[PDB]
Amino acid sequence: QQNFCVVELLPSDPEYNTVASKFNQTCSHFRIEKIERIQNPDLWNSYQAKKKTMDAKNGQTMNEKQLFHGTDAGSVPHVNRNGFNRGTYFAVNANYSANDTYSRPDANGRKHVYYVRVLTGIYTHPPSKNPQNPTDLYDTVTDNVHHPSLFVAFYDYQAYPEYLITFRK
Ligand SMILES: CN1CCC(CNc2nc3sc4c(c3c(=O)[nH]2)CCCC4)CC1
Repeated sequence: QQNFCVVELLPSDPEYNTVASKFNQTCSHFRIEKIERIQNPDLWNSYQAKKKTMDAKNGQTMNEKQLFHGTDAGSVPHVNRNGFNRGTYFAVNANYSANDTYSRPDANGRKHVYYVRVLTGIYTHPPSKNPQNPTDLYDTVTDNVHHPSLFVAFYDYQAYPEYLITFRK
């Protein structure tokens, strides 16, 4: 259970182009080896379930964002099956996740950054909305509320690792 499939995208595919564009906004100086869509039905269903309840709760809020997460090659099979379970940091701009401390170059100089659907929801600088009602907390935290560059999720199934980007210098 929570099994997955890994589908490589053709650079001639609109879906590859979409992911690449966003990546190249801050990382056009890197070369992309490949992009793969991670298909994990049970992780996706858990994520959508949490999104349904979140959309019913946060009103006019656009709860979802697409953010980056750099990681070592060793971590790929874990993320693919488990998502980002047991907080976890995500970047607005790809170049931040492209730092060698997050996405280490493997033996061949290859670097790995996920492009993640994250349920950011309502967020602040896992704290509570009202200290009088400490059961209803904030969805994520960020570094800056008006000009965010990073978000941190805590609860499971709050982030779906849709695409994997393999690239090099
Ligand atoms: C063995 N480990 C290798 C490292 C990996 C860390 N993953 C990761 N951490 C961070 S902290 C941070 C960002 C970020 C990220 O993208 N990935 C981006 C925005 C700025 C702040 C965990 C497993």
